[PDB]
Amino acid sequence: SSWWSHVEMGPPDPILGVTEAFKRDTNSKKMNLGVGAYRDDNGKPYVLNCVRKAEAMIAAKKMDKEYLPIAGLADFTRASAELALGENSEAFKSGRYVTVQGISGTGSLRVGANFLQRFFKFSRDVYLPKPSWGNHTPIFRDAGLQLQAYRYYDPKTCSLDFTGAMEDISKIPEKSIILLHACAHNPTGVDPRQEQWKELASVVKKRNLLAYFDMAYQGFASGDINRDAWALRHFIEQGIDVVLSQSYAKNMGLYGERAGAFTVICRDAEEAKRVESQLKILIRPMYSNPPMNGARIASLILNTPELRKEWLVEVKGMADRIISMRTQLVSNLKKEGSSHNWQHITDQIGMFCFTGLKPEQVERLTKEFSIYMTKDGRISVAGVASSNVGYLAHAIHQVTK
Amino acid sequence: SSWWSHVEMGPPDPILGVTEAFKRDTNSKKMNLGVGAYRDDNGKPYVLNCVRKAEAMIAAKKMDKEYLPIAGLADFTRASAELALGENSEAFKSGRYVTVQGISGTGSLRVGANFLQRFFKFSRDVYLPKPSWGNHTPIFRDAGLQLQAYRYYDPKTCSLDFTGAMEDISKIPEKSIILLHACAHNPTGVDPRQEQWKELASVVKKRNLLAYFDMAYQGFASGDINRDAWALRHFIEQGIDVVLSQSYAKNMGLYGERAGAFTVICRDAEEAKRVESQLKILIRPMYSNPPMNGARIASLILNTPELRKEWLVEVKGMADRIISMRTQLVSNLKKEGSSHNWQHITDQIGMFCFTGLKPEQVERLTKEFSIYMTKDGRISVAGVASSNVGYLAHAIHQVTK
Ligand SMILES: *Cc1c(COP(=O)(O)O)cnc(C)c1O
Ligand SMILES: *Cc1c(COP(=O)(O)O)cnc(C)c1O
Repeated sequence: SSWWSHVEMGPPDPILGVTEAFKRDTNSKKMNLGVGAYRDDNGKPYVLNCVRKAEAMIAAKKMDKEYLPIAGLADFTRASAELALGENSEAFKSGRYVTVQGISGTGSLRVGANFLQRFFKFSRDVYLPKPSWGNHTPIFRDAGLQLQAYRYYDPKTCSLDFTGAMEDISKIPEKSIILLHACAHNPTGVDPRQEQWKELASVVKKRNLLAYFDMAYQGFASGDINRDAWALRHFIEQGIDVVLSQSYAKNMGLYGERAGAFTVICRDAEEAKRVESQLKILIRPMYSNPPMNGARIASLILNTPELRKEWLVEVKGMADRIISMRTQLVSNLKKEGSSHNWQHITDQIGMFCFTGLKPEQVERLTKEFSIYMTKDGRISVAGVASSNVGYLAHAIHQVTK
Repeated sequence: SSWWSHVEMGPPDPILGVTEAFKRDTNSKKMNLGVGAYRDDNGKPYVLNCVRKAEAMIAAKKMDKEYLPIAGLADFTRASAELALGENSEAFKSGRYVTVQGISGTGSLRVGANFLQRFFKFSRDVYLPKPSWGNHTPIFRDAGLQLQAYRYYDPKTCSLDFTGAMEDISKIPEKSIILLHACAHNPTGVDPRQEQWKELASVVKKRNLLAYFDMAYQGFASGDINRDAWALRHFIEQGIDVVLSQSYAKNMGLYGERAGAFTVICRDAEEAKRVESQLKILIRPMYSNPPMNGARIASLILNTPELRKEWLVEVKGMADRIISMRTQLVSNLKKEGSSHNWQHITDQIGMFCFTGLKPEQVERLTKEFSIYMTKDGRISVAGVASSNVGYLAHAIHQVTK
């Protein structure tokens, strides 16, 4: 019947827009700098070698497809917490942590979000940085929480507005919830330094806030997995009990397999067992049990010395390629005879880059060079390759000189 | 910190409670009739043959791990809609339907539930049969819907309470939501007959109710995929635009891979396009995109004539196995000299069977014969084997004589 007559067509996605437009375009010189996934030097999706190995191993075993437990694969969840906290870490050693398998980063974030909605009696506000990953808004909003914001990115220098963020944090009502990106901020690429994180911790500790870490790029950011979780660790060390979402989408390139986790740092193991129980009660009516393929794969790798050694080599290779590209892009702009400062492009970490380009410059980049990106000036370094970085440098100079 | 000091231990689950207990038992003759997943004549998990074929094909192809669209894998949703509606189905040829991939049946039901909450303006009430799958309550409840019920199962005869149901349904306020199991009712095993379905459909049309079909056993119930979907079809042919949830967990044995779909029948292809945009919007903030493994396999099977042909043979194979055990259970009861009426056991369809045993009888079975089942009298037919059906019939005789 006419049950759905009142349902309107939802707005379009800009990003998707960017991609379709890239598709039509008949310039063979076209570049898609909108891509939100890694790409190798040949502009192709990259399936890691340790992943193909883990896969063949699973195959070789004729494993069943039986339902996994609500909280996920135990070998997987433990390994995840281990990867985040560190092996000789107090939180880990004493087991006061609770880790659940989620549907990649997103579902992990979502589950935590609904956890807070249900049990965090202290507040309803979630502080997100300006700007933050697009999906962050509706996630917390649909879970039924309210959104607020703290200054983070600085448009004048395309770096961190330390002054502005401290000021804002110093003013957040005690017991509020603050969301922090562990590394490789998305979408700017701007991450605080160590001294700056020390400061941020003190104050977060001070005003007694609940820190919610979104760790979607451990290993993939600097190529060092310890280095990448420094901020998260420092926070716990300082006695701050965080909450965290992990995703294996990028670091292991497990994109569509959906492997991730959500962890809660509790006072002790007792309480952790309590928290785990409510987490299961919350998860069951959402999807019952999580998808097994991706967890099995990540598990084998973290838990099998030979594959893990190899994994570390590969992730480092991915970060190295991106870093090189950033590197090459600046050096080519100097070579084109650009007189503007482009250090931010190398100061920035991870897959995304806030170029600082204005909307009119971006329109021109599109129309004249067939370089497709979002109007915010953001670029996905993954779309850059040895074979096109020159051209790209060339076009930037041209729309900016 | 003490953030979670007020979070209490969640209450223990009973099903989990019986297998746990079943595990600790030393009786060599013990049986687990609490299992919610198919088992072979050997009490082992069964990864279908076609499934194994599908996986190596997938492996030979060297496919990537790139994200799937938010709505899922196109060949999987198309294929999935075809199987339910039927190939020369008006509704299917006309394109007036919308199918989205979910995280198995549970995930699909949840997405459905959440869509109803958002856009079904006519009512927040959801009518569940008495009884229904345990997970159905929290599903609708966490979504934000109110729960109601209708009579369905006659405890006096262990069959359908057709009168109580019709009476009850007649009375449901127009435009309310009614949840229906397509076939193989869980947990009773009680399904209406074709004639009773026409009658139910005629009242459902009348009252202008929104029917929500939960289809988690197509092909798995009778062993015939058309027959198992007759009711869903009849309602549509009756001009009833339903909503549906599908699961590939049992019919394909995809359990832990989590493959399923949610479908909405709309007035026309134009209206569907609109309903599809709102589902994507609701989905992104839940888990971004679905898990690829299960869908890949399932699509390949549905899509390759040669594997579909084998799948059919295999699923008949499974339903046949369950029919046989019910038949055997009955006949062995007769021959032990049991005088109770056990016809319900054969009249019932599916992997679950409401035996009519009383808690005190169930208790004897456990302590004395090591037969583990739930106190409500529900037995999972998958846990019965050609080599224990004999032991089962005798024990039931001893506890009921
Ligand atoms: C990629 C990303 C995630 C998680 O993505 P998934 O594919 O769901 O694992 C979470 N947060 C940020 C900031 C991301 O960039
Ligand atoms: C099995 C089942 C489902 C779906 O199970 P999933 O594992 O989530 O696919 C839904 N409804 C009923 C009544 C079932 O028995």
